[PDB]
Amino acid sequence: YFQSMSLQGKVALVTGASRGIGQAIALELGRLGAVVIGTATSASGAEKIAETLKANGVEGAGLVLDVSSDESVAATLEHIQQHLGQPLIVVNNAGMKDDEWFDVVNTNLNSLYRLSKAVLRGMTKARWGRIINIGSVVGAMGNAGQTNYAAAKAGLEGFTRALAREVGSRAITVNAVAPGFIDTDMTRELPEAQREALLGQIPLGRLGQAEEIAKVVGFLASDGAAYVTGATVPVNGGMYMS
Amino acid sequence: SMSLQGKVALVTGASRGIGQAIALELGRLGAVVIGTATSASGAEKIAETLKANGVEGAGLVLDVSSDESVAATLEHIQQHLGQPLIVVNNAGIEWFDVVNTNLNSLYRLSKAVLRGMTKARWGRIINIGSVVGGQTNYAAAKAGLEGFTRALAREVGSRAITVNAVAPGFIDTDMTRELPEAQREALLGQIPLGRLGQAEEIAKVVGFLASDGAAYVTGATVPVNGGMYM
Amino acid sequence: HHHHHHSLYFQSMSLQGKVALVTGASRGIGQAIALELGRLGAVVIGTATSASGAEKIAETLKANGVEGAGLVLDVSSDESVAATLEHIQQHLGQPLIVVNNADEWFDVVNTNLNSLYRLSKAVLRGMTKARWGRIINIGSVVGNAGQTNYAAAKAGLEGFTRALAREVGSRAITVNAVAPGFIDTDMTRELPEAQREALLGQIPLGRLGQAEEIAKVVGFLASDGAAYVTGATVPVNGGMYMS
Amino acid sequence: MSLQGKVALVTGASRGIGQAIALELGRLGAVVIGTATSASGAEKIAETLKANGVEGAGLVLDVSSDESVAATLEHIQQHLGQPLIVVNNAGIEWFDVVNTNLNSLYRLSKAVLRGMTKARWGRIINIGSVVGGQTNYAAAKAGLEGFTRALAREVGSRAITVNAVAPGFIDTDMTRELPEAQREALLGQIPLGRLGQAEEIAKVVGFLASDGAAYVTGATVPVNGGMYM
Ligand SMILES: Cn1c(NC(=O)Nc2ccccc2Cl)nc2ccccc21
Ligand SMILES: Cn1c(NC(=O)Nc2ccccc2Cl)nc2ccccc21
Repeated sequence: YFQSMSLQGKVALVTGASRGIGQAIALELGRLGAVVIGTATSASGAEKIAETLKANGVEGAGLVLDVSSDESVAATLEHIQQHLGQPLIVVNNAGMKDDEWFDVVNTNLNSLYRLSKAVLRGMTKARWGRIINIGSVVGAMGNAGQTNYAAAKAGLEGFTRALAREVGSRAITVNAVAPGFIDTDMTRELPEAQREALLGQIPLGRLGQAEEIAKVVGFLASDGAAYVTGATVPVNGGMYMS
Repeated sequence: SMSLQGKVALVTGASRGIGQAIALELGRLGAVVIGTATSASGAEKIAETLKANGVEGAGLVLDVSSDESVAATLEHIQQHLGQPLIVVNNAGIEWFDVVNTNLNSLYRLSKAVLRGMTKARWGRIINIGSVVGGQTNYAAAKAGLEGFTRALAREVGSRAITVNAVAPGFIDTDMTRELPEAQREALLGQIPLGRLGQAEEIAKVVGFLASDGAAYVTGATVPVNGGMYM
Repeated sequence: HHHHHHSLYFQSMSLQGKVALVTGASRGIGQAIALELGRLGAVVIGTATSASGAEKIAETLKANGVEGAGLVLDVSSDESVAATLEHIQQHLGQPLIVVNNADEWFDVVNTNLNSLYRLSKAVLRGMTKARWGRIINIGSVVGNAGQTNYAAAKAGLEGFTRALAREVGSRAITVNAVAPGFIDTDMTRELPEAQREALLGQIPLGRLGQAEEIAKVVGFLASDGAAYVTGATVPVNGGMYMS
Repeated sequence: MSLQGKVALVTGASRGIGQAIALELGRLGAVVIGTATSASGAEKIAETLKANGVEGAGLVLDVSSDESVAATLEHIQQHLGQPLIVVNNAGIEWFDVVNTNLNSLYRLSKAVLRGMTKARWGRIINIGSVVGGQTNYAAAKAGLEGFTRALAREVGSRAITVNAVAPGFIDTDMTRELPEAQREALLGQIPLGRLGQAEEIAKVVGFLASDGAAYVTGATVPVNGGMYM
C-alpha cells in the first residue's frame, strides 16, 4: 500500500473537528484514506462529528477532548490506543480588544504543547509522524482584530519551528497552516460595506473556503511533504498582515 | 483529484535535478509538460526523459536572460501546444549581480506568460530558489525571491493567478553529491531530519501548488529544508 | 541578616529626572545598561534575585556616581513584583523606563514571556499616568540545542514586543527589543581557540560584541529621539543572523 | 559619541527626511555634503547648512549615473576628504522602481567603499521609501532589507557597518496634502496615533552613524510608530 498522497492505514486525530475548518480537515484526511478521530469539547459536538464521518463514509469516531486538561488528553489518547491504534497524524485546530492577545496565545500554545507531547511517544515508536497546527482565522475587522491575529500567528510560527527542530531526528514533521480570511463563523459577522472593504485588501478578491485550508493540511500529512518541516504555510489569498 | 489534466506546464531548467523532477511530477499529475534547457542536446534529452516516463510534451531551448529567446519560445509554444498556464522557473545561473540577474529573468519570463494566463483568468507561477551548498549568496537570493514573489502575487491576484516560491534546503543533486565530506557533514548537522532532501520532495510541493487545492495560497514561499533555516 | 534594599553636569545627561528600572543588573549586559542609563542622567534602580547581587549593584552605581539603588526582585513572582514596585513608588518615584533583562525549549520561552508580561503590566499604570514610557526587552545572548532555543526565544520576543507595542502606543509608551548576538562576557572568553575562531568566522565583523554596545542601543531607545520607534526588535549581532 | 572629524555624504538632502538627516549629522559634528539632482537643490542645501552653522557643501549628484557618481566622489576627495558616513536617501512598475533603486545603492556604495576600506571604518545607512501602494512599499522594503544584509556581510571584516531605516508614515511635503479621510484611516492603524516627524528618522540615522552602534550591522530599523506592513 505504497502510494504517494494516500493515508491508507494511518490514524489521524483532528481536534476541533465539529464545524468549519476542523470539519473540512477531518473529511479531507478521511477522503485520503485515513481513519479519522475528530474531537470537540462537548458530547453533542462529538456526536455531530461521528454523524458527519458516517454520512461521508469515513471510518473513525467523535470523541470529547479538552486540550487544556492533562487528564483529558491522557485519557483520550489511551482510549484511542486501545480501540483504533496510535495516531500518527495529529492536527491541532482547537483554540474584541487589543489587550486579549496575551492570554489567548499563551493558552493555545500550552495546549499545543500538552497535546503534541502526549502523541510524540507513539510517533517516536513508529519512527514517523505528522503534526500540523492550524492558526486562528482573522477574527475581527479593525485594529484590535489585527493585533490578536498577528500575535497568535507569531507564536504559532515560532512554536512550530522549535518543536520541528526538537523532533525531526525521529522523522516526525511539524508544520503550521496560517489562514487568512476564510468563509466560516468569523466571516458571517459581515456588514456588506465592511465586507467589500475587506475583499479589497485580498488580492484574490474573495474569501477562502474551509476546503482550501483542508487541502493544504492533506498535502502536509502526505509522504510527499516529508522534507517540509518547521514551515508555516500561509493560506490567505495574498493578504499578509503581521 | 489533484489533477492537471488539460493543462500545459512550462518548466525551465528541466534537464537535470530538481527541474527534471518537477517536469516528471507535473507530468505524473496529467499536465502536458514543456521542459527547457539552454542547449539543443539538453532539449533533446528532456524529450527523451518525458517519453521514457510516458509524459506528453516537449523539450525546447530557452535562454531566460534574453528577451528575444523568451518571445520566440513562447510563440512556438502557442502555435504547436497551446498557452502555458503553469510555469515553473527553475533556471538561474558578485552576490549582487547573481540575484539581480535572476530576478530580471524571473520578471522577464513571468511578464511574457501573464498575457495567456490573464486571457484564461487562471494561472500558476512557481519560482524555485537556489539549493544550499556561500551563505551570503544563499540568503540574498532567498530574500529577493521571497520579496519578488510576494509583490508579483499582489500585482496579478485579481486575475486568479497565484504566484508562489519553493525554497530548497540541502537537496541531493548532481551539484551536491560531490561536495567535500567535511562540508556535507557540517550541513547534515544543521538539518533536524538528519538527511538530505530528494529532488522528488521539492517536486511534490510544486505539484501541490500547481493544483486547484492550492488556489488560496499565493505570495507564499514554502521552505523545503528538513528544518534547517538559513 | 542580609539586606535587600541598598540606595558637575555631563552633556550626555538627557534622561534627567527619569527613573529607570533595570532587571538583572548585577553583571554583564544588565550592568552595562544600568551604567549607560546612569550616564544619560537617569536615576537607576538595578535588580537582582539575591541580596548580595542587590548590594553589588549599589556599590557599582556609587563607584560610577550614578544615583539610584540595588533591589531584590523576582520577576517570576506576582508578590515580589507588586512589593518591589510599591517600594520604588514610595521612595524614588514612578519608573518610566523599564528594561527587562532578567522540554526546555518551550518552558524557557513560555516562562520568560510571562515574566515580561507580569512586569510590563505592573509598570504600565505609572506610565499611563505620565503619558510617557519606554519598555525595552533584552533577548538572550546566543548560547542544535543553542540555535533552536535561540530562534524560538527570539520569535517569541519579537511577536510579544510587537503586540504589546500595539496595545500601549496610544499612551505614548514605546515597547522595543534588543536581540544580542555573540557578546563578550566571562563565558565566551574562556573558549578553546579553535572553536572561538570558528565562531568569529560566522560573524562578519569578525569579533564579539561588548556589553557596552548593547547598552548604547538600549540608551538610544530610551531617549526622546527614538519616540517613533516602537514594536521593533533591533539586532545587535555584528551581522550574524541565525533563523 | 560624536562625529567630530568625519565627512558625511547625504544624498537627497534638499527637503524632508534628507534635510533633517543632514542637519542632525551636522549637529553631531560631522562635515556634511548634501546632494540633489539640480543646481537649485544644491544651492538650497548649502544655504540651509550655513544657516545652521554646519560645515560642508551642496553638490549635484545623480545616483543613477556611473559618470555622475565617479565625478562627484573625485570632487569630494580633492576638496573635503573621504566620506566615511554615507546616507542613501535619494531614490525614485514595482519591479523597475526597486530594481533601479538597488542598482543605485550598489553603484554608490561600491564607489565609497574604497575610502572606508582605507580608513578601516565606515557607516552606510540606507533610507527606505516613506509609505505612499502597499505592494510597492513592501517590495521596496524586502529588497532594501536583503540588500542591506548582504552588503553588511561583504564589508564587515573592514569595520564598516551597513544598516537601513524603514520609515512608516512620516510628516513630509508628500504626506501633508493627503485627504483627511485617508489620513484618519492611517492614524487608526498606527499605535502611536500620530505621524512621525522627519527629525525622528534623523535621530535614528544619527545613532547608527555613532561609535555606539558599532555592533549593529545588517539591520533594518523600522521607524513607523508601531505600524507594520
Ligand atoms: C504568550 N506568547 C508566546 N508564548 C510562547 O510560548 N511562545 C513560544 C514558545 C516557544 C517557542 C516559540 C514561541 Cl513564540 N508567544 C507569543 C508570541 C506573541 C505574543 C505572545 C506570545
Ligand atoms: C539585486 N537584488 C534585488 N533586486 C530586486 O529587484 N529585488 C526585488 C525585485 C522586485 C521585488 C522585490 C525585490 Cl526585493 N533584491 C535583492 C535583495 C537582496 C540582495 C539583492 C537583491
